[PDB]
Amino acid sequence: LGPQVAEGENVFGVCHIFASFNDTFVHVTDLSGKETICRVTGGMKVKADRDESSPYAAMLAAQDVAQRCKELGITALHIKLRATGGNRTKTPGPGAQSALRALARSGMKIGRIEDVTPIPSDSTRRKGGRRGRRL
Amino acid sequence: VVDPFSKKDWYDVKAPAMFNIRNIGKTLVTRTQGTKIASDGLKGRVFEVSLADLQNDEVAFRKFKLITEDVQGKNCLTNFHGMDLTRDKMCSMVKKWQTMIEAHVDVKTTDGYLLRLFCVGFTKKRNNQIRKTSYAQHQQVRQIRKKMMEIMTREVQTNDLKEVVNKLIPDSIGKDIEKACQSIYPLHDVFVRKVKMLKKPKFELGKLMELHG
Amino acid sequence: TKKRRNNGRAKKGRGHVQPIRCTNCARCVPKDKAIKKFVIRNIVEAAAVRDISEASVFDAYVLPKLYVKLHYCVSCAIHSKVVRNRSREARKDRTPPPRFR
Amino acid sequence: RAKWRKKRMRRLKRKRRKMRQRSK
Amino acid sequence: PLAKDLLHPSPEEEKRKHKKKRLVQSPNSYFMDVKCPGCYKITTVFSHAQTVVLCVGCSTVLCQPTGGKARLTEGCSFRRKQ
Amino acid sequence: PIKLARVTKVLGRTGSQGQCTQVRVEFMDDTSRSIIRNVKGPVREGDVLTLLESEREARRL
RNA sequence: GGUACUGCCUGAUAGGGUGCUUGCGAGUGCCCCGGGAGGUCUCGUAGACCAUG
RNA sequence: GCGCAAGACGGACCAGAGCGAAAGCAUUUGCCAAGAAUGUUUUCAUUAAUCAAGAACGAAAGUCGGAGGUUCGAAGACGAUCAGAUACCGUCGUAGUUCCGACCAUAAACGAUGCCGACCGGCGAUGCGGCGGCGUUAUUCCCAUGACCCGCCGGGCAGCUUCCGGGAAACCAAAGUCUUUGGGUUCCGGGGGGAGUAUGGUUGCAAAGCUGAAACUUAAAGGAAUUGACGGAAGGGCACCACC
Ligand SMILES: [Zn+2]
Repeated sequence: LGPQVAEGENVFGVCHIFASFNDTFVHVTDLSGKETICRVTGGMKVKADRDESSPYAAMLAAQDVAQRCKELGITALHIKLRATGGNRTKTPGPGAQSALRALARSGMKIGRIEDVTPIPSDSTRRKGGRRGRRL
Repeated sequence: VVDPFSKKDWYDVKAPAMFNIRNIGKTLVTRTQGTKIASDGLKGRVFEVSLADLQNDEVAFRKFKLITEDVQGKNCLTNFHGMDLTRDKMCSMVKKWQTMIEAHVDVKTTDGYLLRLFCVGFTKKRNNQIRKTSYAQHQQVRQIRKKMMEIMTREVQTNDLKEVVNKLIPDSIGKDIEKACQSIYPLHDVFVRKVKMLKKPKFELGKLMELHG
Repeated sequence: TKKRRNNGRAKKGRGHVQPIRCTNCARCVPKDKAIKKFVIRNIVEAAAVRDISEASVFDAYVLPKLYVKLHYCVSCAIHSKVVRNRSREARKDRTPPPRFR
Repeated sequence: RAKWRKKRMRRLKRKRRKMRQRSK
Repeated sequence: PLAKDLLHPSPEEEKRKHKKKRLVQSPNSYFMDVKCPGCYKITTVFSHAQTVVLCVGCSTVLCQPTGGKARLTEGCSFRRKQ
Repeated sequence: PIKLARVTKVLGRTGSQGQCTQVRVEFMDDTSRSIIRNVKGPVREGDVLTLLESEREARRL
């Protein structure tokens, strides 16, 4: 059910981990990135709006997607980590580190770790207001 | 309902003759239903590959954008597209007490390929230096800038894509620029941080065949 | 009563500085005043280091580090306790805290 | 507060500028 | 401090003080005599020389002007006068 | 796997109510591995602790 | 003639980059050959950061 | 993931650094004219300091015309919180934010410190030009020149330090050289309110700007610092009438 490769060589997928403070995506694709293998989101696994982001959501999501892909013949994963970017947080959400750890537990091989958060040269104005968002 | 993953097929992306290691990997493409040719949908991909993976001895932070063009029947022919530095390296260089210097050139190679070449350099702290900061006056900076421009322009303009990428792999160009500008100011880390592609020549099979082997 | 000689901001001999957007807040603050904290850490944190180190296809693969420049408006800092108030004389000392052991 | 009673004063003054017009 | 001869400064210090702040205003520049090696001719040149000065017959360029001092071309000897 | 643990030092007492004791763990397998660990109830130096999950690490309550 | 050393890269046993030894800090060693034996190198060690009254 | 388009904005580098009369001013490259400091055994020979009248520039918002509309976004519309929120939070979103052309002349336009000049303790730093000086480097020797390195000089932005002296004190090398009271000059305050309101005059398309009272009212209003008490501030600390 997948590529034909010997025991020594590992098939590389590429993993996009998207961690906001809202919810996390663990999304695995081809090397090209033009074909998605599998996509599991932090809020699909657990039901609540509060739990969408939390490290547990990423745990579940990652275990599941890494399972489904361990099915289809991808042992190794190149990882491109993401924070929401743009005008907003460059800091990665809480779910990412826990998700990566999680699908590392699942028996998957890890490729090169890259950090891509879209980073402006210079941005359009931020979503708040002069005095900021107060609360 | 119906498994989309049984209509998929596996192909092999292999790099050009430029580097050492050939097979970069596998690519997954849905089979031809006759309404859509799978050879065509597979024709436009960019592949982000670390230099350490293509050639065994080199640094990890150099990434190459490689484009598929022709498919050989489970063999994908890839031609050079772009080059860039890993974000991490880029940030690792930039610091708060040094002047940064940047420039870029748009050069047509001898085979017609059109490239935007970017260059990044830094004022280096001298070895016995007591003064906290290393800063280049604006005129010095303009000078260095001009010389970078000159150098890489001269390097690419004379040669075709082949030799160009061959110079890009170890990055001869960087050490070149460092060396030459030592009179103006002791530049520190100097790279081609990015390579872009503007205009490719009209596609020809033979050229690519030569490039692969 | 004038509180700081420097008025909280680094501005001297120039009329106006470019305003910037708070990391946490979005509250507009001039770059001179803005509390800046630079962050160099590892992408994956403490335990998952030893964890992932074993799952690699590469040998002696060093973990990438995340670099983030942070700006905090005066309020947010005192909230996050990145900065806390100190005594009248002790204020005068601009020497940074001893994180170097 | 100052800013607001300055404002209120301008409201009142505009209103007085209306109630007394040069036609009166 | 509290005792100084403003009348008899040490010559060194006076070399140190700015040209106008000296006990007497003393120009810091001198007329120098330049000689190009390949020719016999002697030429009087102001220490800090604007423009550009020439040896007439040889078309020799003696010195380039700079911010502080004119800088003579290489190998050309010079002597401060008096 | 179940493992054994040796107590190298007593550091401090973690807790809201100050319940747990933060204790430093050597491995009884003669390995030089050193992991910080939380233990409930009284602990003095030299005791041996039974670890059901032996790769886990200590966090601050 | 006497007498030292010597990781890799560049461009000299100089200059400029950059390393491994135990996580860190010390030590120690790392040009070539032949032969010889002796081996879990030694000493220290926080390295801890996810309303109304 | 690949391309395309539009308009905004120039991150990190960026600093108690620079430049400008002040507003203000950071992508590359060229063109156009300015400008301080420095260097000078150049030239003119008092041409100079400050300024009623009068003139030039003047953030943001605002107003008229035009173009343009990505982001953000007053008004408005919902959704929440709430006893009540026409508010803080959130989704949508007009004017505006952007460019060109005409108005407006106001900011906590702040160093809350007019300008020119003279004198008065140190000390390290920095920016710019100059001068001098072993030694490193741009590979091996000669001069240039650049990068560090050690000083000196003149402007600058600042800093630290001090029984210089001030000062109501906070603090200030100017806010010092003040009853031992006089270097030159402009603006300007006279308890608090009433009020920067009324009126007239004047400028503007409009919003407003500049000039600007009185009747009356009132024993304080205020500035520094000092002990308290409090804080929904940050720290420590204890107690089985706190918990584990
Ligand atoms: Zn804030």
